[PDB]
Amino acid sequence: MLFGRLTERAQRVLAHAQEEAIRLNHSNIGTEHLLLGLMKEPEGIAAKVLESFNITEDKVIEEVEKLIGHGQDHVGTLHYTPRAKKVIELSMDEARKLHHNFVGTEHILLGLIRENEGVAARVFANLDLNITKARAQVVKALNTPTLDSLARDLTVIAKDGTLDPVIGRDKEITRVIEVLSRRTKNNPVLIGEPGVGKTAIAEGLAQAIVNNEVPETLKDKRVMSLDMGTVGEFEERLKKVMEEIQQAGNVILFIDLILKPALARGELQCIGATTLDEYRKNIEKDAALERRFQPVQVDEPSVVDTVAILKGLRDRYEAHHRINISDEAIEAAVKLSNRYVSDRFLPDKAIDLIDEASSKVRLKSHTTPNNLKEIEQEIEKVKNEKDAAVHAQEFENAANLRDKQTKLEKQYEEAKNEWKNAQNGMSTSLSEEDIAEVIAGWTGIPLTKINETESEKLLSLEDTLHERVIGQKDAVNSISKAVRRARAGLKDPKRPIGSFIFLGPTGVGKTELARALAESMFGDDDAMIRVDMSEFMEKHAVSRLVGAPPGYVQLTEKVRRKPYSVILFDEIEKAHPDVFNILLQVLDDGHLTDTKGRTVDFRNTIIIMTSNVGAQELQDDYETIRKTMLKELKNSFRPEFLNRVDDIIVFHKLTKEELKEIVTMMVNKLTNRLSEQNINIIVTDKAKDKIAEEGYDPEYGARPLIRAIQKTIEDNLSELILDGNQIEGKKVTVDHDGKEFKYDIAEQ
Amino acid sequence: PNNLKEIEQEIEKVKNEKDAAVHAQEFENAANLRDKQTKLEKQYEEAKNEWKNAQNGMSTSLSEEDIAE
Amino acid sequence: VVKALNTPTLDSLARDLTVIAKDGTLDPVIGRDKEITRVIEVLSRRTKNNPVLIGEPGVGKTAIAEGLAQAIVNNEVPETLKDKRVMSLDMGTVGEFEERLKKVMEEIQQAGN
Amino acid sequence: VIAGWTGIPLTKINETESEKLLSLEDTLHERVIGQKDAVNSISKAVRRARAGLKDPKRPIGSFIFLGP
Ligand SMILES: Nc1ncnc2c1ncn2[C@@H]1O[C@H](COP(=O)(O)OP(=O)(O)OP(=O)(O)O)[C@@H](O)[C@H]1O
Ligand SMILES: Nc1ncnc2c1ncn2[C@@H]1O[C@H](COP(=O)(O)OP(=O)(O)OP(=O)(O)O)[C@@H](O)[C@H]1O
Ligand SMILES: Nc1ncnc2c1ncn2[C@@H]1O[C@H](COP(=O)(O)OP(=O)(O)O)[C@@H](O)[C@H]1O
Ligand SMILES: Nc1ncnc2c1ncn2[C@@H]1O[C@H](COP(=O)(O)OP(=O)(O)O)[C@@H](O)[C@H]1O
Repeated sequence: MLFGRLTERAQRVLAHAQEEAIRLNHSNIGTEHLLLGLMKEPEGIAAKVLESFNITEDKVIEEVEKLIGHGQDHVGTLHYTPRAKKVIELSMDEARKLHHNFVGTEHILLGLIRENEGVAARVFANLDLNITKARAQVVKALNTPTLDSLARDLTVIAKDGTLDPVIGRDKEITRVIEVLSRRTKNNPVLIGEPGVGKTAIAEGLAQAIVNNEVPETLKDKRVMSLDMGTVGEFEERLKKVMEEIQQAGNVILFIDLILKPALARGELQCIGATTLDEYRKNIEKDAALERRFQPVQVDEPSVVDTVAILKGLRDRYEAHHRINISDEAIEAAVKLSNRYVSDRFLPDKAIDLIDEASSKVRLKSHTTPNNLKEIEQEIEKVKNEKDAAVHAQEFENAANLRDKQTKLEKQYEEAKNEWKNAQNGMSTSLSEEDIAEVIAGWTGIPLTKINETESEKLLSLEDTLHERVIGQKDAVNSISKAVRRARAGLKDPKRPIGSFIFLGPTGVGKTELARALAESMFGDDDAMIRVDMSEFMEKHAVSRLVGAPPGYVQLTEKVRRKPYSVILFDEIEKAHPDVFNILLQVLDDGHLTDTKGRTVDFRNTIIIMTSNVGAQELQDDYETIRKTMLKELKNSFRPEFLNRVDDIIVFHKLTKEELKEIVTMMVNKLTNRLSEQNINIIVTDKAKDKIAEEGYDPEYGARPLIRAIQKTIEDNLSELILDGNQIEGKKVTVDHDGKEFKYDIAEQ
Repeated sequence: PNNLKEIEQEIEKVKNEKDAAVHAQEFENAANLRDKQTKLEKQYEEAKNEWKNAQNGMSTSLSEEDIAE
Repeated sequence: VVKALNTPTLDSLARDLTVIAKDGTLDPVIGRDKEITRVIEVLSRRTKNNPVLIGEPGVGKTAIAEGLAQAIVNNEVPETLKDKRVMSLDMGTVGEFEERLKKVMEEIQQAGN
Repeated sequence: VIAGWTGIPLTKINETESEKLLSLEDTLHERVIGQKDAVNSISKAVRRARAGLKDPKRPIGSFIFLGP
């Protein structure tokens, strides 16, 4: 209700303020332009207020010109400063306070004086005029009682317009008014999980009533909602509400779960709000309500709709915080909130993030630049000295103290004015850097990962994986090339990011490769959901990872809280055949449905299945090996299951030269953990060869290497550490002389 | 059909301007506003009557395209 | 040396913290350098501007508000949070009790600080 | 003062926590006689977590006892 409340006189003032920026060569419309535009319209009520206060027009211009400056500007893009919209926001509040229904020129002056931060506020402040003095100047110069008492009305709240408008839910309003206009099943039921928005749906329907948007069929109908917090003694009160509604003919009920006769005859047009879990348990089982309800699919809005909602609601937050918000930050905040936070859905997680970012930047910017603190301390100490001198009957020093205090106060006022002029001159825009800092503190993701543009991360994936998984270039290149095709858009959007089958000897590094891929993609090492197929052997176990059937009492619950995770399966060849039917659905459709009816998404998860089959054949070119291993893979698996796999990964055996690099990587990783003590650890080539043959076993792979390192290097290092900081800040060298392990202690 | 919305907005803004002028102790400008509001109400009534007469004159029949949609 | 030298209703059941902090009789709140900033950050938001201290009893929750009032005397709070008295409601005081909060909440809104 | 709240003898509180872990093998053998490998393995495994070689988030250690 912006243009609907402004009168003809206010539009002239706004036009004058807009045209003043062109003459003043200002690219932004500040609070000073509104004051100048108001003095050029001596026809409204505000003219008489300033006339009685001995305030002319020429004095205001010369007073406001000194505070402001002059500079270059651009052509067009004449927007409003964040401080300027606060006056417009306060004018409506002032109009509502005085029991008025219009926004004229008499409210612009009142709103300009309540800012206390812009250029216009100081002009009134310097003329011994405050809010209290100007408040009285304009004032002196100027039915169904049971239902309305046992429930909460909605049209009354929407009539005043004190809440944010419902923007972006236009699709559901049309469906609701379409269902309400039907003859049979004219009682829509809002179906959706708690967290996507269901109570606010009726608020949007009620808002359109005031705007005269509903047709004549839905014209002049009050919206009433019956809360569940007010409920044998309560049954005597509901018998009269239904009778009152029937006699009125215009009351619309809104419930969230006796009333079977009321709904069978079409007497009450109630709107349900029950979730899908209870809809199939308290409504579908009853035939009386099955023929009178129409479910409506209500879910969270898409990413594009959230950007529009935030753009529509941008003006509201730019006034309470007085921080300019650019378009680049709005589109980034929604993406960041949808990427990391996955517990409250949309769009409630996109407004609080930008609100916190704006509050943080306003708090950081609105501080003292080490200028007023010293002056305030000097004023305080001078006042204390004067107070001490007064009680000491020392009037000789008090004369000098009073003059010093007056000079300090004058300097403090000048410094505050010159400090606030600079702050008013500049603009505090919001960028993605501020939002990244706020979002980093909620999950713990390092700032170096959030600021990534998701452009160089995929290109350097081959180098990142080799840091933790050395060797096996064929396995790394295949997955790096297969994961980027789905992200670019070459693959079907509904299918998951990728599906792979790990084959080869046990203990070769499949789990380490999965952990490295998860850390390099999602930025977290613990963002992996490990599902062990060893426990899924009987038919009764298939109801565990998909959901417990009703009447009796995993994967779906875990994947919902972490939509960005790598699913890892162990021993996929040992599982119940019914599990493959569930698994194929994930790869084909992309989403599952549990017993509660809630649908989980799998478009942001990498499915990795590890099988031990074919290990006995390798131990007895990469393309030839893949072709030979493919024939034996379908012998015990479904012929059509392997067609849905993006690629087959075959690992190779670990040679003698590859084992030295594993020990080197382990030593380097151990060194990083001792960064707090500044310990340098270096291992010679002889020691790496000596320790490699101790745990050399093709059956276990690199597993025996950890035990040898922990029993050889760590055991001797721990004793030296616990000798009273013997090697604190020094260099430790490990060299094998041939018989035992020689540890030489040096300096750093 | 994008006919009565503008007339309703004009009537609303004229009523709001008259209400603002009443509290401003400016009765000279309110005389024209009252006549303008009366003329706008008469025009709105005529436009609504002629719009609903045309709707009553015609009939809407369902086709196979609507069922398919 | 001696010879040679307001909202009263709202404050009836609540104790003002800044009055106690002005004299400096209690120990200064030193150590909560990250909680006062978080509280003043949450209080400066358009939505969800009512922070709630969550923690087990024994880590310190009532004393957190003392530090917020302490910064008022030291001129550390910004202009938005300048000259605002903080009152703590006593839970041990409580139909009969419903008539007292209505008068307190009306005065709190009118005071604005 | 702190000894009077838990009953811990003063000889136990006043320790540098540097020689107690080093002499853990001798201390355990006083009350447990035999099976030197089990005592040595746990004595070497428990001192690595306190030194800092083990991740701070994980606990001090985990052991599985097997045998009669
Ligand atoms: N390419 C590699 N380079 C260095 N170390 C590796 C490599 N592959 C595996 N490792 C090491 O293997 C060790 C064992 O890892 P983990 O216990 O996850 O088993 P795995 O070898 O992946 O086998 P499995 O698939 O049978 O569980 C890890 O500590 C890791 O350091
Ligand atoms: N190596 C040992 N040195 C000294 N005493 C020992 C040793 N092993 C066992 N004991 C003593 O044996 C006694 C009998 O209990 P024991 O330790 O044999 O069984 P346990 O380990 O407690 O049995 P369970 O496995 O059934 O719980 C104990 O009081 C213990 O002092
Ligand atoms: N059209 C909309 N635009 C922006 N935010 C909305 C819209 N509709 C609902 N919301 C948000 O949803 C929240 C209320 O959700 P609620 O109705 O409680 O969900 P549920 O009914 O599932 O508990 C409000 O805080 C509001 O910000
Ligand atoms: N910043 C601080 N520095 C030192 N001590 C503090 C600080 N904040 C609180 N305390 C201690 O906490 C105690 C009060 O705890 P209290 O708030 O009553 O805990 P709870 O609210 O859980 O009962 C005081 O005795 C005080 O010594």
